[PDB]
Amino acid sequence: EVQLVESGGGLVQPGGSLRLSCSASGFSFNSFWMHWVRQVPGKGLVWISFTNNEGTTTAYADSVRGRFIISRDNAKNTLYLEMNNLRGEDTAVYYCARGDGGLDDWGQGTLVTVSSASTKGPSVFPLAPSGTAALGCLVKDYFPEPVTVSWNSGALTSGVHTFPAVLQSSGLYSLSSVVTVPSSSLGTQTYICNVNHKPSNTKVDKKVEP
Amino acid sequence: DIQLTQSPDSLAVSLGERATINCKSSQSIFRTSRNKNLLNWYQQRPGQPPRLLIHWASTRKSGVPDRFSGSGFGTDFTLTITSLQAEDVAIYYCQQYFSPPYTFGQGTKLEIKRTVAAPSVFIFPPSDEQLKSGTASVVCLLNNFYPREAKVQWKVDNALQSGNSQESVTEQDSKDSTYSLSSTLTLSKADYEKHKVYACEVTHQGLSSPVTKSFNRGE
Ligand SMILES: CC(=O)N[C@H]1[C@H](O[C@H](COP(=O)(O)O)[C@@H](O)[C@@H](O)CO)O[C@H](CO)[C@@H](O)[C@@H]1O
Ligand SMILES: [Ca+2]
Ligand SMILES: [Ca+2]
Repeated sequence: EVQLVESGGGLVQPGGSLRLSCSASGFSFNSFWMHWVRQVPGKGLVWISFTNNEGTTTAYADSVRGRFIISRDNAKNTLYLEMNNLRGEDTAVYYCARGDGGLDDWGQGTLVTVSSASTKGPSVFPLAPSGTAALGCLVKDYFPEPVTVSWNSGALTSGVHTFPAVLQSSGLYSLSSVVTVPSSSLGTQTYICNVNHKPSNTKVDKKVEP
Repeated sequence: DIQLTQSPDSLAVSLGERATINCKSSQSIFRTSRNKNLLNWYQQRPGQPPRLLIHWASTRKSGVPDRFSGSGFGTDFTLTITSLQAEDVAIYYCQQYFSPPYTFGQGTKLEIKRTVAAPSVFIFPPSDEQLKSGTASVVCLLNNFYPREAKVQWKVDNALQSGNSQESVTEQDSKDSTYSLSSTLTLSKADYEKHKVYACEVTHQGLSSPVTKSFNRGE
């Protein structure tokens, strides 16, 4: 297998509209109820809406009723959420889930950011290394979230800590990603952080060295 | 609308011990015709989508360890986790599937209590590339420590800094149950060049006395 893939999320002005999609595969889509659940970054799960098998029975949370519309296209294996008159309180990761005994399968979610702030790509700075040694990358001054960081194209995973982003005094986010390595490998092994800030189309591969 | 209240909001339980998490519904969620209590339990690990554990209050989903079990009736429900493992670090939610809106409880954040582990401390000067741009970010890393509580004090030429740093902490590691923390001191290129000694002093239960890591601006 079951795969649920949400799309359509992004930065939108307050009062604006967005349409989310959820692609389903590995099951008989038309045989199950489908739900939308949201989660404000670092807060709890909030149920938003559901539809029965044919889209003839629908319901919504009190804070979204009259603004959102759930729908499904059974022939195209797709679930939708039309969101209108968006506000700051609608900023969240939106998940689609297949209903069975409970909400059995969930997608990775799609972030919706309701703001009048501009998209801005980050600057990527090295955190130069000094037993084991630490090095990393500082991903500074971007908006909206999220940024992803991998090391050596996903080959270096051990000892990697990618910190949660922090909102700075400026209103821009910043994050660091660090890795601990043997001081022995500082000459023989190249260390590159692969940064992607998809919201601003910014892809940076930064080589970190002494 | 049915309200679900979980208790406690946060819980710290030792490895190999039993965790008890409560969920109370504002009204009954027993569907007589199906003879089922319509309560679900989810585990949401750090950075991941929720995972359904149990449905119909006591029916465990296939592939979920027998260490997880649901119990209760009508308005009082319980999630039990026996022989707590490091990978159990997550926020746990209850949800009613009785009548719309299919509401969730507020979540219970489960912390895995492990032995004390002191942080490994590292300091990073601002890069030359950043310094060209007019700002200096000085980073202090506290790696793989337990418990969460840690004091990070910045010192610029032995003068203690306050109000010019920000911290970020990782979620407990799914394998070793530790935390890592970064503290970033931000100064203008002008203020950064007016000083020599940049120090990060760390206080933690695992350290007999504070560990200070420093660098000289020029060196
Ligand atoms: C609450 C619930 O379990 N919903 C499930 C539904 O169950 C229907 C409706 O339940 P209830 O509101 O009457 O309590 C139930 O009548 C079942 O006995 C029929 O399967 O079946 C659908 C699949 O058709 C699933 O997608 C959906 O999660
Ligand atoms: Ca506790
Ligand atoms: Ca809810």
